[PDB]
Amino acid sequence: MSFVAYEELIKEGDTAILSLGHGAMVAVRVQRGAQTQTRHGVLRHSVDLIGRPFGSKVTCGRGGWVYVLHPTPELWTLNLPHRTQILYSTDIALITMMLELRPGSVVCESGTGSGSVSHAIIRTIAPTGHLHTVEFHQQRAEKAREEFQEHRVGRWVTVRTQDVCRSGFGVSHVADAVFLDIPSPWEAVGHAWDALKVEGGRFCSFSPCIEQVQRTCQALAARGFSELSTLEVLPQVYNVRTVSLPPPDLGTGSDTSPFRSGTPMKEAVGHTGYLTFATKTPG
Amino acid sequence: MSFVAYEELIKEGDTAILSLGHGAMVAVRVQRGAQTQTRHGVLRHSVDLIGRPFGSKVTCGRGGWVYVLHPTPELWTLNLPHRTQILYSTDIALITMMLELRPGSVVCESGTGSGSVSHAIIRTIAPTGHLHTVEFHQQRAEKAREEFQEHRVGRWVTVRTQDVCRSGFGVSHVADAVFLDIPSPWEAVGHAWDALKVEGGRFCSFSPCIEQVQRTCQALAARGFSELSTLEVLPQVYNVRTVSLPPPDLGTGSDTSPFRSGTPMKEAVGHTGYLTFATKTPG
Amino acid sequence: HRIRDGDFVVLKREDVFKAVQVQRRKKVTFEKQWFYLDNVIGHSYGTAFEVTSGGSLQPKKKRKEAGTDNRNIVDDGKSQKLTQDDIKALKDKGIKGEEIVQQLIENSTTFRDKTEFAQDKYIKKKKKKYEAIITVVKPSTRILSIMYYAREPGKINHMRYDTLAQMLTLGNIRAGNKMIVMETCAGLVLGAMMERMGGFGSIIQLYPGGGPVRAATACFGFPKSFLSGLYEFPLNKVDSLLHGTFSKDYIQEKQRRQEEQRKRHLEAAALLSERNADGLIVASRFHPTPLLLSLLDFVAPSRPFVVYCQYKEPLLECYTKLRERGGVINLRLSETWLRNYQVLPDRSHPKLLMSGGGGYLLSGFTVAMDN
Amino acid sequence: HRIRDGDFVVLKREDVFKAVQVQRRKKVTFEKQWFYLDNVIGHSYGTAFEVTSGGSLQPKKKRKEAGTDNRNIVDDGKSQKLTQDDIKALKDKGIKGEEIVQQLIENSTTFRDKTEFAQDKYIKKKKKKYEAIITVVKPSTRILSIMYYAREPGKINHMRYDTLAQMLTLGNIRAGNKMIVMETCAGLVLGAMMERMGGFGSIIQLYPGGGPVRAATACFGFPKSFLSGLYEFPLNKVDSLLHGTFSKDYIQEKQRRQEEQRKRHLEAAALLSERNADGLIVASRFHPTPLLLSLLDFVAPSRPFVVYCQYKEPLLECYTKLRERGGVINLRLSETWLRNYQVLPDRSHPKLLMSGGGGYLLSGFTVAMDN
RNA sequence: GGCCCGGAUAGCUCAGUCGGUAGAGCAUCAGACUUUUAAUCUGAGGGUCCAGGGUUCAAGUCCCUGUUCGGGCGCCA
RNA sequence: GGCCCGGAUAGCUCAGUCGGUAGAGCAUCAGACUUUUAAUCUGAGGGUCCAGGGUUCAAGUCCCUGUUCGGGCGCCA
Ligand SMILES: Nc1ncnc2c1ncn2[C@@H]1O[C@H](CSCC[C@H](N)C(=O)O)[C@@H](O)[C@H]1O
Ligand SMILES: Nc1ncnc2c1ncn2[C@@H]1O[C@H](CSCC[C@H](N)C(=O)O)[C@@H](O)[C@H]1O
Ligand code: NA
Ligand code: NA
Repeated sequence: MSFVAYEELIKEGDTAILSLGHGAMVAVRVQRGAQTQTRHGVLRHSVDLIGRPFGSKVTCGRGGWVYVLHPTPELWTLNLPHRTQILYSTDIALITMMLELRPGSVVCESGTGSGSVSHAIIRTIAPTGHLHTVEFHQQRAEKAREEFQEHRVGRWVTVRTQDVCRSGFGVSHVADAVFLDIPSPWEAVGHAWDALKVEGGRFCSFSPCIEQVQRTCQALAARGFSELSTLEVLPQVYNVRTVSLPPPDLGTGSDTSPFRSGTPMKEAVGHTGYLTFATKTPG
Repeated sequence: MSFVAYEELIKEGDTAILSLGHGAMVAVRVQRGAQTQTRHGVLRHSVDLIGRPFGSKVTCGRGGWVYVLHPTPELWTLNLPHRTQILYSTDIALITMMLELRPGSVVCESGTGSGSVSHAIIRTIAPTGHLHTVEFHQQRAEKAREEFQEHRVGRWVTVRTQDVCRSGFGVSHVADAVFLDIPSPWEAVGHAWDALKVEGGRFCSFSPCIEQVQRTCQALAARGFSELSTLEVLPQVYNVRTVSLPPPDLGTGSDTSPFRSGTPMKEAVGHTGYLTFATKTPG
Repeated sequence: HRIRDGDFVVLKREDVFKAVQVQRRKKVTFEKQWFYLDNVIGHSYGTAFEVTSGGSLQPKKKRKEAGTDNRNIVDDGKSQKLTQDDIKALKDKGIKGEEIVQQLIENSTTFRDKTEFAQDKYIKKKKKKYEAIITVVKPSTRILSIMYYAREPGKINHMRYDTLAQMLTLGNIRAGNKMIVMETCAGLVLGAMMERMGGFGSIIQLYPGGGPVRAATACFGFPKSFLSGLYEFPLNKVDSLLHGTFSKDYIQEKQRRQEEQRKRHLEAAALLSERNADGLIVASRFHPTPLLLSLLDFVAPSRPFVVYCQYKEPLLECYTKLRERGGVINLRLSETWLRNYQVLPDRSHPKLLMSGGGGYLLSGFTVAMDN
Repeated sequence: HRIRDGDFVVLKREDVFKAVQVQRRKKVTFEKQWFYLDNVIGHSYGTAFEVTSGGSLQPKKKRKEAGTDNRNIVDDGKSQKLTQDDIKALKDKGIKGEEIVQQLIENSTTFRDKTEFAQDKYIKKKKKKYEAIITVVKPSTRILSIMYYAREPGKINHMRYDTLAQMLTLGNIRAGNKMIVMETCAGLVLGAMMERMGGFGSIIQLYPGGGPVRAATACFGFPKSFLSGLYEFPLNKVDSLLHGTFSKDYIQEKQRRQEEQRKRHLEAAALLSERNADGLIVASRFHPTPLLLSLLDFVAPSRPFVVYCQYKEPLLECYTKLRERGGVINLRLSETWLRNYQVLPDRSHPKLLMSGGGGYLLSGFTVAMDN
């Protein structure tokens, strides 16, 4: 930690990410006297973690070992406790650039959900920016506040428990960017406009279904939004393997040599959602 | 020719396909006394084409040369005169298999358009099948009849000039398969059902817009169609090139060797249309 | 036409397929169940079924307040007011299933507070588990190619069904052709070619080992008439051919097959020697490059050939090698991506984009050689 | 905030972008036209414009019978009742353009018989050609990355904008970091990193040849404050560093730059020697494998690195080599496919699927070495 | 005493600290072969992920419990 | 006489009979260098496809005409 600044050494209260081999991993809250069990053995925090530098090989128990990684939003996204379906880093990367997020940006978000996007945004807009996020589910809202304090990023984020479609984001004409991940985003387009600065800003909505996109685009146009774009981004991941196809027996007694290939981990890439962007300008 | 049977030698009336280098090609109607100009010179049919076998290298004029290929629906699709946008062989391949087309199949189609799909179907259902196609544009309908006679496949196809959405396909309870390529296919779903055998058959509709698909699926369900599936197939074509990335100069005085790569011809693959399939069964 | 005993058949539940041959008093499993197929006869293909007591019964072909938000929906874990033990009782009691659903709904405190869509989704999830409906359909390349890619993709070198379709089209497979095929895809490609040739023409199958695999081919339920034009020839004697240097009670039955097989192989070698084939189709676990360079010699000019490979790199070499050899034109290295869609009112979107594991194709046309 | 002279800026018409710096009385071209930018000032970014006499004028931000079928629509070629000569007159006369459209419509016999959608489409086609509207927007990574991929993709090794976005995220680019970058993408990657670092931290740019390219970087319009943390160091002296073996009136100005550059290079080499960098970003026309194997040594443990390559094969080798060297974890070879959509009432569908020419990424985290 | 962690698809049984779970073995069957209540080699057939519930947007890389196999900690949660 | 075929994007000018048109050259500019009204080497900046019309589904791998560059046929269409 922190999530917003690299530190050399592991300390109490830190969220650490353990790599367990393959690509499997688990997140851990470091506390004195605490123990964590893994397939490679046990980790006693007070002696095996605390005081030690990130990126180190940590021997666990019966000679087993693990690597400990410094937390990042990307790693957090892959290890956080789901209270909702979340966005993954591929969609988040595109959202972040297309919303023109940077240090100092003021951002409004709903719904907070499980905080995957929230942490990414905070990482990007720190140290001078602020995130005003909204979640109308009391428990999810509070669980998010807890995590933000645990991760020491409360300064850069305010969670408001309310319905974004009736009561808005809780701020007006302060935001450079608005991000929506809710079932009925067309009912929030007006508040997004109100939340964005008068001088203008950027808008993005995430929707799984094309009918949600259609309604969103209709509402954006009617309210005065411009530069409407709807995109979908699809990740493909490859395994690096050496393969050798056996030569055929034609009866004969070079052109059949082994090769490196990049094969997809999965035969199919799924659909998360459509991303609809737009711009607010005066006039 | 024919389109339905391979023949060794080129003869008058044949549609021949000339390969002009690269992937460029042109179709030609072979007639005595006729001449065809290409970038590699001139072809005098009576002596350079007629009597000669397909697959041969044909010297043209100033030492230039060309290859002459036997006609197929796939080659025809790439060289036919557009009177409409047409379907290409990738969509046609999927349509053909998913409609379960085979020799002896009876097929209904609208709209005929430029006959790209028509020729593919005829090739597939010959010698015992028949195609009942429909086109409500008089000129396109007649131009299609002309081509079918020129290509000597009239036996296997009947073109009816009428509105498929009011008057149907011109047959009832005879078809194993129905294919639609029109702007308002949901208005033809009833006639498709009527056209298909009572014992059942297969249905496919091609639509560029998702709203057309939605209406089509709604109509299919209401009429009693089953096994509804909506698919999109996207072709990617690769150029085979050898590339070599120059080593960086780090100041030092193997791991930088040239390689074969398959790179896409285009940086983007376009959208033709959605293909919606369904099945008709009694009950 | 209609279902009958001895018929090869395909069973379908949701999107899951399994092929079987119908036999009186025979036990087969399908997605965690046991069937007796006897009862499914005289019924038309497309008919539906349900299990009961080990036997299948013909069922019909066919068969409101809600909330707006989940803002107050909590995961207590105490929403379903019946137990994991109570639940078995209903099945152990062998009740329909639709009622088990209705019961689960009625005993869900949250159901009424859920959105209409969330409700529809809750039901669909339950029906899928308790309302097991089996459809019986007719074998076809469509169904069998989709079945294999889902059930045994390794047996067919991960050739996706859209890729198979392209091969049939690019190779202009049709009635009357003399086709050459070299397949280790369980006979699926062979069968697909046979469907599209409809008994007209001839197919010469080159096989490795002691014989050609035709497990999938058998699922098609082809007439005997389609066999007359079907030939086979060992792949290990190909080089000889292109050089012309090619030659208590069952022991007799073994002598019969061995000589009747010898015969059929001599015919096949004659047909190949004519070097006038109308196309070449290759889809195997072997490296394609040498197969092509050899097998094309059997193909006539102005004819299409298509080579499948699960991997791209091998087809890059084959492309270059064909370019040295000459005798080909319009070489095309291709791949197809396939996307399927969920189309429902207010709930429309793509599901899966199949790519990279559907395979690659190298296609072109033969031409005359320079001399 | 608002537009001003000297400001770096981006012009947009439809989806086409071009970057330029504003100057009083300066001529620039854009999609077949000539501008004088003087008139575009005091206006807010997002403002629109039209050409007139070589000068741009501020325009507003904003500004029915039909047929069912084309069954009786014929392509006579005689539908538009005005000539290819008449048409120039309207322009040679310098009329608005909207009227040229209205005129073309009025003189189209078929327009009224066309579908509403066909009509909307006819108009859009005409407006696009006669109603040239130019928007002036603020530079950003979004806009500049999209511009470059469309206008000069070769300059950035065909790195698509979604791919650039992934690199920024996978590399956890943020304020405070000490970042190392090696780029031959005209300074676009450098600039994107600089936008996300907001002047906090440091960037060390390794360059080939006689200096680093920063043409794109300049389009961003960064404050001088962002330069204090920006360092550069020649790539040809890297090996020396990892071994410690590293050392009439303008002739003076040349001596000043050469020594002030020597200085800045010594600082940079010091920072690198600390081997405590927070990340590594590589995107070049050079083979990546040796770059990585060398440059990682400057990176601290538990830090992300991302390598771009227009081609996959080179990243396969680099993957294997990193696996021999060790010192890395969670290696990931990735690619992103991008699809854009047309969203209109009753006319919704995908347009283009960008794939294969957007590039590939190899990413992972550093770890401590075994000893 | 308990707690923590990881598994469960083919008739049976397994599967890697590289982001190694549609990959196999056993057995069975076929071909070839010789040594024949049969051996050997080669090949083939066989796959949709244990059960139940809850829950996320109208996309699960989500959660709980049960059964069972395994790893670890220690009488502490 | 005409007919047929192929081209036109950067300030200018080009681009392959493998299904070779976001690939270059000239020029310009910068760096280095020496030979300095400047040369040389290296590198960099510069791209959305000639104009007009018609037309396909609500997706152009569509068509016609004009300008201009080029190839070919022969007084025939
Ligand atoms: N009208 C509304 N106002 C505030 N929150 C809402 C809302 N409608 C839905 N939500 C909330 O929006 C969330 C969508 S899940 C979003 C997950 C988030 N993008 C992530 O990456 O973590 C849910 O938690 C839901 O409670
Ligand atoms: N209601 C209708 N009845 C008959 N034809 C119709 C029709 N509506 C549209 N069409 C025709 O359908 C055609 C669609 S273009 C179809 C092209 C065809 N699939 C091919 O590959 O060649 C048009 O020619 C149009 O005239
Ligand atoms: Na098992
Ligand atoms: Na030019």
